[PDB]
Amino acid sequence: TYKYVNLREPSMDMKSVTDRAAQTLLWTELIRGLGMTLSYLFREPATINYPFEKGPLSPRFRGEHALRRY
Amino acid sequence: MMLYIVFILSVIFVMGFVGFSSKPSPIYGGLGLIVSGGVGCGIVLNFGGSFLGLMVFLIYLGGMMVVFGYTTAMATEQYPEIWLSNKAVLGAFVTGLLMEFFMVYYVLKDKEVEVVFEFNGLGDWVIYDTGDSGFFSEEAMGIAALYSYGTWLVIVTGWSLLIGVVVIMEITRG
Amino acid sequence: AERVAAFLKNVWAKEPVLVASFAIAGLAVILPTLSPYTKYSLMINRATPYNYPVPLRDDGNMPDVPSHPQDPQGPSLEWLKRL
Amino acid sequence: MWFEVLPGIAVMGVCLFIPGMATARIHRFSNGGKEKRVAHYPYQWYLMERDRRVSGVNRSYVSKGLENI
Amino acid sequence: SRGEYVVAKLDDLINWARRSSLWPMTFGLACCAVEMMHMAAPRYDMDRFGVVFRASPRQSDVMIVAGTLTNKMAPALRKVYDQMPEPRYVVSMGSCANGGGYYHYSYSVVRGCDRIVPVDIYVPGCPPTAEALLYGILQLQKKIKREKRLRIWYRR
Amino acid sequence: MNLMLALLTNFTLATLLVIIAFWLPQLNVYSEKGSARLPFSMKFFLVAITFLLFDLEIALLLPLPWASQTANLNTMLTMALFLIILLAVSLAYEWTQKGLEWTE
Amino acid sequence: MFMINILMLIIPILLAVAFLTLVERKVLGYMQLRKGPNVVGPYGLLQPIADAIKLFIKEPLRPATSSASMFILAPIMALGLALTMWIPLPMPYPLINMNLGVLFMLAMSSLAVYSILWSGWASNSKYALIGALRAVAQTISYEVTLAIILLSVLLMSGSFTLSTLITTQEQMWLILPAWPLAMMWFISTLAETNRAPFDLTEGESELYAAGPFALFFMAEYANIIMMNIFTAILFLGTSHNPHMPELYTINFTIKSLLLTMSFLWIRASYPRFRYDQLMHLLWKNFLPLTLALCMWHVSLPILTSGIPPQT
Ligand SMILES: CCCCCCCCCCCCCCCCCC(=O)OC[C@H](COP(=O)(O)OCCN)OC(=O)CCCCCCCCCCCCCCCCC
Ligand SMILES: CCCCCCCCCCCCO[C@@H]1O[C@H](CO)[C@@H](O[C@H]2O[C@H](CO)[C@@H](O)[C@H](O)[C@H]2O)[C@H](O)[C@H]1O
Ligand SMILES: CCCCCCCCCCCCO[C@@H]1O[C@H](CO)[C@@H](O[C@H]2O[C@H](CO)[C@@H](O)[C@H](O)[C@H]2O)[C@H](O)[C@H]1O
Ligand SMILES: CCCCCCCCCCCCO[C@@H]1O[C@H](CO)[C@@H](O[C@H]2O[C@H](CO)[C@@H](O)[C@H](O)[C@H]2O)[C@H](O)[C@H]1O
Ligand SMILES: N=C(N)NC(=N)NCCc1ccc(I)c(Cl)c1
Ligand code: SF4
Repeated sequence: TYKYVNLREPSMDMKSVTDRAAQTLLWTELIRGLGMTLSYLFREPATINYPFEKGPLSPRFRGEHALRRY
Repeated sequence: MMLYIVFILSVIFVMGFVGFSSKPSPIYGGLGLIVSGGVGCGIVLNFGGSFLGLMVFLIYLGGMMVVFGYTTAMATEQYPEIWLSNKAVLGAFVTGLLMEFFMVYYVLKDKEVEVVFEFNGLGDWVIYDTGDSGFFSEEAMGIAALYSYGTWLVIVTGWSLLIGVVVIMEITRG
Repeated sequence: AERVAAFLKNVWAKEPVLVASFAIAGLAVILPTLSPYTKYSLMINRATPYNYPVPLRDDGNMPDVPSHPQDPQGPSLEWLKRL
Repeated sequence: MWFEVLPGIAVMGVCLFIPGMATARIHRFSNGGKEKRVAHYPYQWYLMERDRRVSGVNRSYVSKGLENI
Repeated sequence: SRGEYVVAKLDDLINWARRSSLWPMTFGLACCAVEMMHMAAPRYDMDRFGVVFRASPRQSDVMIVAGTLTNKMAPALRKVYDQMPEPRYVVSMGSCANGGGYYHYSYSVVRGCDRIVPVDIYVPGCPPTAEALLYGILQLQKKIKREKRLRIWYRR
Repeated sequence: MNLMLALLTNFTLATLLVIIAFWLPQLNVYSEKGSARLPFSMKFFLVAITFLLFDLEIALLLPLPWASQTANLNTMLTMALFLIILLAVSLAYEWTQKGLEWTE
Repeated sequence: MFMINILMLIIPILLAVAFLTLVERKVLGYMQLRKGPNVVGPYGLLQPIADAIKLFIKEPLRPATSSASMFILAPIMALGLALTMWIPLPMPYPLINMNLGVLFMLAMSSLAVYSILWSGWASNSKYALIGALRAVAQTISYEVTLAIILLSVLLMSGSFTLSTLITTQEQMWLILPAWPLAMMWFISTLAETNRAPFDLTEGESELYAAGPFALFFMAEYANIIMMNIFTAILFLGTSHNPHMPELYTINFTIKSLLLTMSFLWIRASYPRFRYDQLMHLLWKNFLPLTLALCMWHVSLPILTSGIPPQT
């Protein structure tokens, strides 16, 4: 089963044509892109404070070798 | 003295001209013209021509001379030859400076000189006007009159610029 | 009327930037001739006194020329105060 | 957090604030506590030069009033 | 004396500036480059240390060799090293760059980038974690903190 | 005099920063480690030349704020629009003649 | 007393440029879900100092240039002209009160392209020369719209004096009658300053060092700030109270700061134009509209009876 990613006819009525002209002239989609980067500015960042904080690991982690004893 | 500022600027004006007129590498010749243009604007500024002075900077230096340098970098010189390396350029450059220095020295010593024609050396300020108290720039009034008085000038000037566009597209299509 | 309307819709869909340019340029050429305020720009420009108003020698037959600036003869700027 | 960007902005803002503030106060200091006279046109320059002679100390910003009448 | 004291403080100042503004040129040769990207990514944000994400080779202070250096690539890497203005440091990251790694016995692989350029820090792993690389960069900072260029200059 | 001093200060400081940026202590004691047609499109020439001609037109429009103070507004407005329209015709000519294209 | 005034303009300009590097990095960081500099000094406040010192004690690797004089000339011209652009700015009082201040800024800014051209000649490499010429073509192209847009605005102001823009906007910001021009003016300044999405000098060379690199960078960022200060004056005029000039300076600084931050905001948000595409944005989009709006703004004051005074 499949779907089309980019197979659509734009509406050619006056309302739709005027919608695309306003987008062209008023940069609406670009302003909407500015909105998303603005919301990220006000999100808490994901940075951790290395070396005072460390990334999480699991017991299976493969690091430096060692020889063990009984 | 600052009473001789116009004369001093005109001395540098000539030195810039002897610079590019001796024709070194077109890159350095362009620099000499740029310096002369700026010095020439200062001369016009000190006679009360603020707009005309700034047009030299805006149009002559920021416009024409930019396109000259642009074209030089493309179709003439990409790397300058050492300045004054050629003997002919050095001889011409030295000769013009020697002539200029003699004019300056003699006009300053006698406050007048006869180099072909006779000039006064008292300073350019002596000829200035002594009665200005209008609430506007007279140079600005004159230039603004292009649109009221100069209808004919606008028509032929605008036409020539349009033809310049058409012409240069014909020349360069090849 | 319709074939032109079908023409405008095509350029509005394809070249809205050029349609706006030509529309604005047309209004810049047309509206000055239609505006009722255009006549005032001429009057205001003439009402601005850049140089001294040199007085006239009084020969005894100039009843329309004021003798004093505060006399009632001569051009009035009452129209401008309201504007 | 985002407000930790503010200290850098504040330093930038103070830096841009000084030029305008300095010029304004320097003008008052050098012009008797008033705005520096503007003379874009010959008429304004003529009146400023006349003020310099009228001042009696060769300072165009030193004003004389009815006390000189 | 004060003359020695002034030298000691100036060395601290220049060392502090140089380790506080380490601009790397990353040679992203292979998989080790991916972990280098995760160090610039938000969780570790190397930029917060003063380590800008991607500098040009002529504005760089540290070269990070992040992947396998083949024979075909070796001349190009040395050319970029020679164009770096000094002081310049090299961080070798991952087994491949360290000593050849999985491909040590290959006919086409340089057995360690330290055959081509001097190396300041070796980061072990295949690949080293982003955190391990960050540990290595911080170790390079401490190495720069120990430099005594001016002290040795005035004892010459 | 003030403008001269400002200009002299600005470029003198720029000069000082540039020279010191070139001559700073280095602490090393060892030896340190043409006029042809540049392969550049004629299209880039035409941009510069097109800029020049438009710039000359702009020089003629610059007096417009002062020209609007005239009592001969009828003439002034007609001539302003004429000049700008001719500028637009220039652009239309370059455009329709493929002078603004970057292909080929 | 006037030399004091010059220094109190130059030094804060250079300090503001230094800390704009910090602000740009931190604003970009938080829009990228990270922090940016926060180790070198508290909240990264010493990062600009460390960067400045580092760059100046860096080896000044200049390849044997084809012109020693033009190698030195380019950074001096760039930085010298950048500082000159600030001396007529009314904040609210200019250092130099020019009758034709607007025209002076246009004329000086048109000279800044020589630093690009000269640095191309001095590089002694046809590849860098070709990169210089592409940058020059972009810069002069967008000078056309900036000049025409500026002229259109001044038809509502009445003069070339920069402080008269303050008077013109006493009741209302000029962005309201002229938001179409403000839109194209703003984008033109981005392209003029080679800022993303018009940062094609950086992108194309991807696809100078030490102090001399630092000087070109300082001049670039001084121009960025000055352009946004100009935009605020041109379109977001602050009211001036002659008895409290510092209220003008506070409000006008905030607007300029915000406009400068919007430069960083835009850089974080969009991909880069192709070279031919930013050429078409100018010659086939901005210029037709700017010409039409120039015709409109000549007619409008005449037809409304709203011609401003000359003085
Ligand atoms: C009553 C009489 C009145 C008469 C006058 C009426 C006039 C009003 C109606 C006209 C409106 C004019 C709009 C002016 C803005 C310019 C419009 C424009 O040029 O947009 C088109 C341009 C290219 O469009 P494109 O999609 O590429 O397709 C066209 C080519 N086929 O697309 C672009 O330019 C996109 C911009 C690219 C840059 C992106 C980065 C900027 C995005 C953030 C900008 C934020 C807004 C700026 C605000 C500044 C404030 C100071
Ligand atoms: C309302 C008046 C306002 C004053 C306007 C100011 C003057 C502006 C003059 C611009 C004249 C441009 O004229 C322009 O020429 C070309 C002719 O190839 C036409 O365009 C034509 O060629 C293009 C290819 O370039 C074809 O794709 C298009 O289908 C066809 O229409 C435009 O439709 C027309 O607009
Ligand atoms: C390629 C060529 C392009 C050429 C473009 C030329 C376009 C010219 C369009 C505008 C011309 C007329 O523009 C305007 O018209 C009105 C007519 O109502 C004139 O008349 C108006 O102003 C005058 C003042 O002189 C008043 O006395 C008059 O009462 C008033 O109606 C205006 O003075 C003129 O400014
Ligand atoms: C902004 C004001 C800051 C004031 C700080 C004053 C500090 C003065 C001390 C400067 C110390 C510079 O330190 C020195 O810089 C130069 C940069 O070319 C480096 O480079 C130099 O040495 C290396 C060899 O060691 C040479 O190959 C290289 O060609 C040479 O340039 C040196 O490796 C470094 O030791
Ligand atoms: N683009 C950024 N904001 N980051 C960045 N690479 N900045 C460059 C760093 C820099 C350059 C010159 C000076 I003077 C100073 Cl103080 C700092
Ligand atoms: S060391 Fe490991 S992770 Fe790094 S390039 Fe070699 S194989 Fe890939």
